[PDB]
Amino acid sequence: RQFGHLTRVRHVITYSLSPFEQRAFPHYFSKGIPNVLRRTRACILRVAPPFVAFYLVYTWGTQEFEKSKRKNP
Amino acid sequence: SDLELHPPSYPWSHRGLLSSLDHTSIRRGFQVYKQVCSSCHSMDYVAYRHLVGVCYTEDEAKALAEEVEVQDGPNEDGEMFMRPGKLSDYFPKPYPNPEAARAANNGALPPDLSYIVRARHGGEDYVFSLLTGYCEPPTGVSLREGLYFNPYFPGQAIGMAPPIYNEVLEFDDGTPATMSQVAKDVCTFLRWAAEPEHDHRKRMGLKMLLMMGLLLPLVYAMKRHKWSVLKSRKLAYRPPK
Amino acid sequence: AAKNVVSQFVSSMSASADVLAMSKIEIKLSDIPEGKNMAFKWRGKPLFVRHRTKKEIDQEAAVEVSQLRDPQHDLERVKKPEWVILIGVCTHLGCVPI
Amino acid sequence: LVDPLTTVREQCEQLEKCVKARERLELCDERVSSRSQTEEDCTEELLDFLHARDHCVAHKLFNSLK
Amino acid sequence: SHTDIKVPDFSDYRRPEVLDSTKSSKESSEARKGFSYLVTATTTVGVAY
Amino acid sequence: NNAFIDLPAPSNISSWWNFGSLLGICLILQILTGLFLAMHYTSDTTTAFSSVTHICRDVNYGWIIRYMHANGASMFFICLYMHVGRGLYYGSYTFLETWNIGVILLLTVMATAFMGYVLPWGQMSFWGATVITNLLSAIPYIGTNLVEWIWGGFSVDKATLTRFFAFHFILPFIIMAIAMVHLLFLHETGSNNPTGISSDVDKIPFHPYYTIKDILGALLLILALMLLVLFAPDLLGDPDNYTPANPLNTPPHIKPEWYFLFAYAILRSIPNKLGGVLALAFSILILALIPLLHTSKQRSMMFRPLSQCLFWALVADLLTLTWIGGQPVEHPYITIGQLASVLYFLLILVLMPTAGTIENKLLKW
Amino acid sequence: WLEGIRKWYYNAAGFNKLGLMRDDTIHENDDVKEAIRRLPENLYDDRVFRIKRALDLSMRQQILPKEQWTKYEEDKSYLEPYLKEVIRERKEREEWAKK
Amino acid sequence: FFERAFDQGADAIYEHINEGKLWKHIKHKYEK
Ligand SMILES: CCCCCCCC/C=C/CCCCCCCC(=O)OC[C@H](COP(=O)(O)OCCN)OC(=O)CCCCCCC/C=C/CCCCCCCC
Ligand code: HEC
Ligand code: HEM
Ligand code: HEM
Ligand SMILES: C/C=C(C)/C=C/C=C/[C@H](OC)[C@@H](C)[C@@H](OC)[C@@H](C)CCc1oc2c(O)c(OC)cc(OC)c2c(=O)c1C
Ligand SMILES: CCCCCCO[C@@H]1O[C@H](CO)[C@@H](O)[C@H](O)[C@H]1O
Ligand SMILES: CCCCCCO[C@@H]1O[C@H](CO)[C@@H](O)[C@H](O)[C@H]1O
Ligand SMILES: CCCCCCO[C@@H]1O[C@H](CO)[C@@H](O)[C@H](O)[C@H]1O
Ligand SMILES: CCCCCCO[C@@H]1O[C@H](CO)[C@@H](O)[C@H](O)[C@H]1O
Ligand SMILES: CCCCCCO[C@@H]1O[C@H](CO)[C@@H](O)[C@H](O)[C@H]1O
Ligand code: FES
Repeated sequence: RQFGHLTRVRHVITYSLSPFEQRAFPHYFSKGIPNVLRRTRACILRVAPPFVAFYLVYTWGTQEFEKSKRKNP
Repeated sequence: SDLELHPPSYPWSHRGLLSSLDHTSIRRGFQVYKQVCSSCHSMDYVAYRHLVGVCYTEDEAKALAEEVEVQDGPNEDGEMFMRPGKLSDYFPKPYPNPEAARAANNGALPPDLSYIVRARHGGEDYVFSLLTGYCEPPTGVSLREGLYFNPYFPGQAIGMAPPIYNEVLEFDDGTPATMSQVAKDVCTFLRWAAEPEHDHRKRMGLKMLLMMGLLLPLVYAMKRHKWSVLKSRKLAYRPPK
Repeated sequence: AAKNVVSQFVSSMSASADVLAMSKIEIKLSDIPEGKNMAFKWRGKPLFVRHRTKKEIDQEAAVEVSQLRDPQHDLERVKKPEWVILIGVCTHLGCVPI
Repeated sequence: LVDPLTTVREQCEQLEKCVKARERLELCDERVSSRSQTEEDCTEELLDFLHARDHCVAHKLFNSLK
Repeated sequence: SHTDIKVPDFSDYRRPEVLDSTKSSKESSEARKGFSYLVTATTTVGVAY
Repeated sequence: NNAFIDLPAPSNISSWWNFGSLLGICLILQILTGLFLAMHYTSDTTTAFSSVTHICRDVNYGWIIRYMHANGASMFFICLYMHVGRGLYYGSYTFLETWNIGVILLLTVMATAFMGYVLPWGQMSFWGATVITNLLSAIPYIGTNLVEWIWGGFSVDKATLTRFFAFHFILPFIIMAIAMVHLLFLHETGSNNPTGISSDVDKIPFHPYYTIKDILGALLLILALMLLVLFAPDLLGDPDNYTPANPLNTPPHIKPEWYFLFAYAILRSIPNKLGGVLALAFSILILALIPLLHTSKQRSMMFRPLSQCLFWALVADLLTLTWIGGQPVEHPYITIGQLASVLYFLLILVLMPTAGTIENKLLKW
Repeated sequence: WLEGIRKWYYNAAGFNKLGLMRDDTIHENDDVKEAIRRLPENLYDDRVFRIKRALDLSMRQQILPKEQWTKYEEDKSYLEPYLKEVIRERKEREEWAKK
Repeated sequence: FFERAFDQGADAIYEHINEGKLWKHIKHKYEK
């Protein structure tokens, strides 16, 4: 795979600035945090539930194990 | 029983990430091992030379080694013989083999202590709790001859009788030899014995942290610098119409 | 030629001549108290010689044999009930049963 | 000669958690000892007591050691 | 017409010193490059150590 | 160059694409520290354990090389699991050749790490060698013969340790060669990306974009490795291996290295010898089936919410299995472990393929 | 309303947030590549830009303003007629190969 | 001014954090 033989592209214009003309951390916080919150809210419903389940099974199972070895659960 | 009692966390002076061992405590701990534990426990991987620059001067360690007699040879006649110990010798073994060790301890085998702190969950917290934790069996518990009740030992029945108590030995610096003091010191010595690299890894750790604190932000700045070309680029689609 | 050469190399990984030298072992029953399971090293693995109690013997006698995965009556596994002798190696994957 | 450990243990078992556990232990003691034949023992009760007490001991004992 | 093509505004990304279109940026070029060079030299020495 | 410099790369790959290089680094780290450990290690059962303590106590910096090797093995697996996870989530497995070589690499690293763990001849060393080799005894008619052939006797002994040193020494280099093939196959297609959509219309040079990201990643990996080596070298290890091997006694709470716990739990969940060994083997080999189970019209899970939920359920389940593998075989852990084992296979073989079809219908294709 | 879950799923899927149309996300196998090759210039060029715009957004971990999101109601398959014929042709060759 | 300064400064910090615990700190009590 080599530049020049990848694929066909027509009518696209790309504008760029030298890295020396710009900031490396533009709006790092004033925008970074808000986007992180967006991305977090955006996935938490897909990611978190299964782990909350793990957490529950773990605490229940661990406590169940403890109680089971005692005289008076 | 199958019940378990886990040791609490003692605030060892070497607990902290950048906290070294207390070498005076290592020195006292060695005295405990020498006078008390060595009669039953071996420490096969430690030699008198290892003590030099850690808790004793070279002259002191040489003197400690000369206190014992070790086998050497064969000589010109093909005979083995005894000589004063020296820095290169490893601590004497109390028994020639584990069979003899068990025979001298009602069937129980005192394990080698070189790595005991690393070979047990809880490390020195476990050893300290064990050493200072002997008590009378709870009502209903009857131990076979030769076994002692210790809540910290798995199963609670151990073949080692309480090895320490007040004044079991006299320290070279006058420190009151109470049971807890003796345990605290021998546990510290055992930490050094199992991990002699302890102090050095932490010193290196500090330098590693200082170096990463420098390099990571810099390389990250290099990353952001290069990527800024892509991060701020704009696109336009101008198809002929 | 190839069959011979390959089997010679394969053969080299099999137990060497010094490993195959085996012999029996004599055990002193008096040294083993009632209730004690004693382990010995024999032919490479643990050898259990356990002095059983009346209760243990009776418990083993009461087992409903047709429900065992490996059906055998206790009396088909011992010569003298007070003594059970076994190779101390779990038949699953080789560990030593406690 | 007095081991700080004795002093600290005494102060620590004054805590509510330890007294409670001690009471459960003593209760087990009476129950088990009053029996000729039984397979119960008070290991559980004792361990509960030692766990509560030693957690406390561990928090102050070293202030008395060199 | 290709002449209808104007570079979009990049003022939200530009370093402060190159925000004035009526000023030459050559006066700050040395400082802007000197910093990056400092960052690269310091990393090299860190890694060498 | 044709492995770096002008290699076209997607403009949008994330940090999940950093693990391939971290794996290469882990392998080089292991080979280097390993070679230096081999310069002092002796494989005789009477001297193995002692030679390791000698390395840590008297060889200059022997302790850091030893613990970097031990913890390096752990970092290797953390990276392996992240790498495989990335592949599953993004549908990278559709690069069949690259993926299948990938499966071989995973199996070879597991075998290599297993044999390495046997070298110090501690209690875990001896029993791990006993149990893992005996997995072959599950093979009908010739199983037992194969085990004894591998051991070089009727039990794990001298002949076993010496050949394990030899196998552990050479396998890593074979892994290196196989890894290079893994990369040659990948270069034929180029990398996949988070959207799962062809990135041919937006490629950027590997250098400087990903060479700098890879370096940053390397630094973070080194930070993680040294935090373990310098501040908590035994954290991920087992205290029982600090005790010399004793062929007459298996520790009562014996357990596998952490990165093998999930597989251990699966095998322990089945009260049948052959069944457990088959489940164990399938728990890894099922990876080779994933490509055939792909039902979605889209490559990546990025745009597939249902698949995503099931994916994270699979991760949570592996975490569940890892936890169970570290607990005793007692209630309620036995049942949880069995449910977790069943769910593992149910998710991969039934639920995910089914969700893909459901998603397809919802998009009307 | 299956249609209700559908619009809900469409948005949850979220390729619309990158300005992509459903066919822009199809996994390319040999049938799909041939279908794409048969697209008229305008549809091919539109496809290329939507994909390029999406990859760019993805690189920046950003999404388009809500008013530019592809709408469930307006998303139509531009690829279907071409892909269907490509599959039909292949199936025909396969039947002849069977004789 | 790196390896020298860095090493000395770090060693200084380390020794300060562990004042009186290291062998170099108690050595005088046992030692030409
Ligand atoms: C990567 C490839 C490695 C795979 C190995 C394949 C082996 C290649 C075949 C070698 C062909 C050369 C001819 C050798 C003729 C030797 C005659 C022979 O085998 O005599 C038998 C005799 C057994 O005698 P007994 O103990 O009385 O019988 C026991 C009852 N079964 O065995 C021998 O002499 C073994 C000597 C082996 C020498 C060969 C070594 C070379 C090894 C091969 C690897 C290299 C590649 C060679 C290329 C192939 C060229 C044809
Ligand atoms: C002989 C009279 C002993 C003296 C003196 C000390 N120990 Fe000991 N110890 C002895 C035996 C027979 C055993 C085996 C106990 C068993 O039932 O297995 C032990 C064991 C220990 C252990 C190991 C406990 C474990 O978790 O397995 C430790 C950590 C221990 N001993 C420490 C120790 C120390 C520091 C001593 C001096 C202060 C000491 N022991 C003296 C026999 C004897
Ligand atoms: C010694 C171990 C391994 C090494 C050194 C290694 C290395 C690499 C490298 C360098 C890449 C490119 C960068 C990246 O995308 O991460 C890559 C890609 C890939 N590897 Fe591995 N790999 C290893 C093991 C595996 C395993 C275990 C699997 C899967 C069972 C696998 C599957 C893949 C796939 C499918 C890709 C393409 C990823 C994509 O572009 O989306 N690899 N690997
Ligand atoms: C894929 C790469 C490798 C992996 C995953 C790996 C893993 C391991 C593991 C898990 C151990 C046990 C560590 C312990 O707890 O003591 C080990 C030991 C060992 N390895 Fe490796 N290893 C690798 C490569 C190598 C190589 C290339 C060599 C030699 C050329 C080597 C030499 C050793 C030696 C001598 C030991 C015994 C000393 C010790 O236990 O630390 N290893 N290895
Ligand atoms: C000559 C070379 C040979 C024979 C190599 C064969 C290698 C086979 C596999 O790798 C490909 C294998 C390592 C891999 O199976 C997929 C692992 C996940 C196996 C996991 C595993 O570990 C254990 C372990 O580590 C132990 O340690 C103390 C103890 C163990 O039980 C007591 C186990 C155990 O019960 C299992 C299932
Ligand atoms: C912690 C104290 C529990 C009491 C158990 C001690 O038990 C005693 O140990 C002696 C060891 O010399 C034996 O000789 C004696 O027969 C035995 O009854
Ligand atoms: C069907 C079993 C075949 C297993 C391959 C090795 O087979 C063995 O090779 C040795 C060396 O030639 C022979 O001496 C031995 O008798 C033979 O069984
Ligand atoms: C980086 C965070 C990893 C999880 C920390 C706990 O790690 C666990 O600690 C136990 C007790 O020390 C060990 O026995 C166990 O093997 C280890 O995995
Ligand atoms: C993740 C779901 C947790 C698993 C719950 C296991 O639950 C246990 O199952 C045993 C089966 O014999 C029962 O005997 C026991 O009473 C029950 O509590
Ligand atoms: C992946 C989990 C599937 C659950 C079905 C989601 O169902 C959706 O939930 C939304 C939020 O309340 C509603 O606004 C929407 O009308 C409903 O169809
Ligand atoms: S239960 Fe598996 S080896 Fe015994």
